[PDB]
Amino acid sequence: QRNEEKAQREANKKIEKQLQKDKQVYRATHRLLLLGADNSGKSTIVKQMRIGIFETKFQVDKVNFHMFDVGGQRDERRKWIQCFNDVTAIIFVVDSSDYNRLQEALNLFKSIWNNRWLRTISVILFLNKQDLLAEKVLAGKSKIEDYFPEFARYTTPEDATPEPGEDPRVTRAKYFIRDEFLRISTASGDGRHYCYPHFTCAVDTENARRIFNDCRDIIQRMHLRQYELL
Amino acid sequence: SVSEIQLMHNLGKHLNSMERVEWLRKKLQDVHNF
Amino acid sequence: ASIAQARKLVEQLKMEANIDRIKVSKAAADLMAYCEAHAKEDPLLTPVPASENPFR
Amino acid sequence: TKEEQIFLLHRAQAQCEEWDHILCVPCPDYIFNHKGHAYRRTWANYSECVKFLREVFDRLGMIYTVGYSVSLASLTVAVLILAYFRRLHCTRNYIHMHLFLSFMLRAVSIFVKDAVLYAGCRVAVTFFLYFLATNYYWILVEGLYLHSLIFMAFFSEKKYLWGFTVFGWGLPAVFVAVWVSVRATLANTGCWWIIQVPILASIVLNFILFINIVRVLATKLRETRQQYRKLLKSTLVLMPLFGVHYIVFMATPYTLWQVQMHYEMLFNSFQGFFVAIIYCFCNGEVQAEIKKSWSRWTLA
Amino acid sequence: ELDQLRQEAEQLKNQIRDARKACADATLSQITNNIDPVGRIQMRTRRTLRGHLAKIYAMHWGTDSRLLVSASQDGKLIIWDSYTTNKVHAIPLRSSWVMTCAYAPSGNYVACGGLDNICSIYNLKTREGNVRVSRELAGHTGYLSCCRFLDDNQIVTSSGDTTCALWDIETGQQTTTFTGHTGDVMSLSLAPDTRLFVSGACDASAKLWDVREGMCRQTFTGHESDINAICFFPNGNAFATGSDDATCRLFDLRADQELMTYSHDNIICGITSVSFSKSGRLLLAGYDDFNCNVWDALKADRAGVLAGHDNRVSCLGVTDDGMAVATGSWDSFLKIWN
Amino acid sequence: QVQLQESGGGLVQPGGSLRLSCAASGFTFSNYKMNWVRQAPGKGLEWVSDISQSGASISYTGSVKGRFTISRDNAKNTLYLQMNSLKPEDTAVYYCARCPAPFTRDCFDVTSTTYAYRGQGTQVTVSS
Repeated sequence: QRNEEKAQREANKKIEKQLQKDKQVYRATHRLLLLGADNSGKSTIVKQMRIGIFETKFQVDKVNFHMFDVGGQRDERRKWIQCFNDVTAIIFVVDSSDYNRLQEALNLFKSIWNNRWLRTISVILFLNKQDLLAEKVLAGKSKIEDYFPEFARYTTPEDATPEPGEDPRVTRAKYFIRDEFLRISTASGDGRHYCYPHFTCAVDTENARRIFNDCRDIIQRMHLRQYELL
Repeated sequence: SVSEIQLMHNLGKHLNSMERVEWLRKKLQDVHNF
Repeated sequence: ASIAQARKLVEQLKMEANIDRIKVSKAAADLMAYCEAHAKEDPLLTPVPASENPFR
Repeated sequence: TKEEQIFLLHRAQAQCEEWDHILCVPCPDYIFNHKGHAYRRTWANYSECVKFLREVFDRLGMIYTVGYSVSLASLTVAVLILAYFRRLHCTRNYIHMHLFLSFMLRAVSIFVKDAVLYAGCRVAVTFFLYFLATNYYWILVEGLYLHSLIFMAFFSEKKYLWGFTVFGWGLPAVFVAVWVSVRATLANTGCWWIIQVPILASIVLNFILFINIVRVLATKLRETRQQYRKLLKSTLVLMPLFGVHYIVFMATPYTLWQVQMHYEMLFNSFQGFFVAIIYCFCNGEVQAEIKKSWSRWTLA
Repeated sequence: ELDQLRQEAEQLKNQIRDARKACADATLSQITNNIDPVGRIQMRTRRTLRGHLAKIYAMHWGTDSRLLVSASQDGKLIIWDSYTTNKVHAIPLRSSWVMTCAYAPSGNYVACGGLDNICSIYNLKTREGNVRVSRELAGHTGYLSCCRFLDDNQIVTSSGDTTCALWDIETGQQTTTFTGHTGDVMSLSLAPDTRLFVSGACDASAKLWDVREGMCRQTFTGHESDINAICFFPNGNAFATGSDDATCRLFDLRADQELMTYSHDNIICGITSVSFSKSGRLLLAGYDDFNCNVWDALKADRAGVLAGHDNRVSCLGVTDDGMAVATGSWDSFLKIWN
Repeated sequence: QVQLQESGGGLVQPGGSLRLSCAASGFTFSNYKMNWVRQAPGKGLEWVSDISQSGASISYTGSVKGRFTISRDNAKNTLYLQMNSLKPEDTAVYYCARCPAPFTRDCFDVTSTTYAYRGQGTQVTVSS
C-alpha cells in the first residue's frame, strides 16, 4: 500500500539529517596524501606533529587536517594513486642525501605532475634531511656532477637566502636539488598546480604550520583561479 | 556627492528655468531697448 | 626464484593446451543464438511503454 | 512655470503700486544671482543679478538612455545563462546573479524618472533612492566577498552568506526609510546626505578592499615579463566589479559639473555592458559550459 | 638452467598459440555481416541520484532490480531505491578510501573495501539503532579493487597484491587463494552458474579461475594496456574487457580467441567500467572521456552515446530485469538511464 | 600478446660500443612512449633514458648523459640504444621498458620489481 511510502520518507529525514552534518565535517577537513621513498623520513615528520594505511590528524589554528601515509601496498602505484585526486595537497617528502635514488624521486615527481588525474593537485615538496646533506658535502667523497653533469657549471640563483654559518659550497648544492624539482613544475606551465618546495630536517620542531601556510595559498589561489583574477 | 541623485535633484531645481528661455530672450531685448 | 615458478609455469600452460577448441565460427553463431533469444524481452534494444515501465 | 514666474513679478508689481518692470538693492528673490545688488531712460546696473545667465541636460538624455538600454539587454541574456545546469556556485553565481539583479532594478528605475518626471511622485523617487542604494551595496558585497575569501582563514562559505545577502537588500532599505521621514517633513508639492553618506561610505570601503585584493595578487604573481602584463589584465577585469569609478568624484560635492555629468553617466550607464561581458560572456568557465550544454541539448 | 626453463617454456607457448589459428577458421564479422544493425538508440536520464560528497567509485544492483548501493571516497555507503530516489540506509565506514562495493543476492549483507585491504561485510537488518560490521576480512597485503558475493557466506575478492581470494565470513579466514597474475588485479565478474569467475589485472590479460579448485583453468590476453573492467556475456560462455588502450575486447571461453575489438579512431581515453544488457547486444562501456558509449556487441558499431556526466564515469550496472542502466561518476552523481 | 625481445649486448672492453635493439610485437609501437632501465649487481632497478613518442623530449639520468643515444623506427617497430664510453659502474642487465598508458606524458612503476611490460633483458658487461 501507499502508506508504507510515507514511512521511508520519514527515514530519509534522519538519513538527510546525518548526511548534511557529515557534509559540514567533510568539507572542513583537508585530505593530504603523504608520498615519499623508504629512506625519505615520512615517519619522522609524523613524529613532529605530536598535536596498511597510517592516517594522522593535527589541529593548527583550529582547522582539521587528515594526512594519509600509504606504506602497505606494492611498489606498483599507477591505479591506487588515482584515488587521491580530490586530496588538497600531496606532501611529497624526499631524501636530499641519497643522490643515486634522487633521480628516481625526480622521475616519480614528473609522473605525479604529468598524471591526468593528479594534474589539478599541487604537491607540497619537503626536501628532507637538509642537516644530513650538510655534513655529507664536507666529507666530499660523493659528488653531484658524477650523477648530474649540469651541476659542474651551475651557480646559485639570485633568490637564495642561506642560514647563518652555512658554506656557500653547500648552498649551491642545496638550491640545485630544488631547482631540479622545480624544472618539472614549470615545464607544463598551465597554472593548474604549483610545487611548494621547503628545506627541512629532523631537529625542525615545525612543519605543522608550513603545510598549513602552503595549503592556505592553494585554497586562496583556487578561489582566484575561478574569477580569472589570475 | 552621488552623481545620479545629485544630478536628478539639480534638474528638479532648474526644471522651472527651462521653458522661460524664449520669454527670457524677449525681456533681455526689451531691457537692451530701455 | 625463477626455478620455483618455472617448474610450475610449464604445469600452468599444459591445462590451456589440453582444452577442447572447435571452429570460432561456431562461437560467433553461438552468440547469434543468445542475442536473438532474449532480444524481444530486453527493454534496451527497443523502447518500453510507460504503463509497464517502472521509471516513468 | 513661466506663468508662476510672471505671477511672482506681478505680485511684486502690485506691492510697488518707482517700478522699473523688475524691482521697486539686493537682486530680488522673486526672480537671478541673489548675493548680488542692482544699482541706481533712467540708469540702472543689474550686471550682478544676471551673473548666472542648461543645454547639456537635454544632451545627457540620449547619453545614459542608450547605455542603460544595452546594459539592461546584456544582463537579461546574462542572468538567464546563470539558470543553466550547474554553474550555480555559492562563490560566484549566487552573488553575480544578485549583483546583476541590482543593475536591473536601478537601470529600469532610470527610465521611471524620465516617464513620471507610472507610480506616484513620492513613491517613484523613493524606489529610485532605495534601488540605487542596493546597487552601491551589492558592488560592496561583491568586494566584501573576494576580500573575505582571502583575508579570512580559508572561508567557511555559506556560514556567512545570509549575513551579507541581506546586507545588499536590508541595510539600504533600513536607511532609505529614514529619508521617507524627510519626505513627510518636506513640502512634496515640488516633489524634490542621509541617502548619500552610506553610499559614500560604500565607495571608500569597496575601494580599500580593491587595494587589498590587487596587493595580494602582487605577492601571488611574482613568486609563481609575463608577470607584469598578467597583473594588469587580471586587474582590469576586477576594475568594474569593485566599482572603483566612484572613488574620484565621491569627495567633490560641487554640484567641474560638466565632467562630473559627462564622465560618470557614461560609465555608471555602460557598467552593465562591461560587467556582463567580463563575468558572464567572455569567461571560459561559461564558454566551455555553453559549448557542451549546446551539444547535449541538440544531442536529443 | 634458468635459460633452459625459458627456452623449454617457449615451445609449450608456441604449440598453444599455433593451435589458436586452427580454431580461427573465420572471423565473427563475416557471420554477423548478414544481420541488420540495432541502429539509433536514444537512452534518456530518469533518476539522477544525489547525497554523495566525493567521487563515486563503485556501485552494484540487487537481485530485486530495485535497491542499489554505491561507495564514494567520502566514506558513505548509502543504498538507494531507484524508483523513489530515496536513501534506505547511509552506512559510515572507517576508511574514507573505498574502491569496491557489492550487494548480496539475499540483500541481507553488503560488501566494500579499498586501502585498508578489508572487504568489510555489513548487516542491513540489524535490530539495533545502527548497522554493525559483521566480520572484517583481514589478510590481503594490498588494496581490494573488487569484491563480489557468491552466497551469504562465500565472497570472492581481488586485491592489489596480484591475488584473488575466496573468503568464508562465518570462519573469517581466506579459504582459496588465486596466484598467477603478474600485475594488480582490477575487476571480477562471477559466471551465471557462480562456478567460475574471470578477472583482469594490470598486465593486459584476463584469467578464468575455477572457484572450487583454486587454479587458473585458462589464460586470456591480447589487450595492449592495463585492463580495468570485465563482465560476462549473460550466457556465461564469453566476456568483454575494458582497458587503458581505449578498446573493448570480446573473448569466447570455449573458442579461446578474441573475436572483436570495440574501438573508434576518435576515442583516445581508457575504459573504466563495462557491462552487457540482458539480450547481450548493447555493450555499454564507460570511458574516461566523461561519457558512456553504447556499443553494438554483434556488429562492433557505436549504436548510441550517453553523454551525461561532468567528470569520468567510474562504475556501471545493468538491472537483473534489464530495465535500466546506472552510471556512478567522479561528479558524485549516480544517474539512472533507460 | 605484449612482448619486448631484445638483441645485441654482451662482453666488451671499457670504452667500447654496443647497439641494443628492442623488437616490440603484439601491440602498435607508434602510440606508446618507451624507456631503458638497467639493473646493477646488488642494486634496485634504475632508469637509463626516455623517448617522447616522436624522439622530441628525450632525457637521461645524468650519470649517462652525453654518452647514449636513443632512436625509434615506427615503420620497423624497433627501439635502439648507443654505447660509446663504458665505466665499471655500468656493468648491468638492460631491460627495455614501455610506458603503461598509450597517450600519456607520465610513466609510473617502470623501475618496479614485477612491472608487466618489461623485456627479458640483455646482460651488458665490461671486463678484461
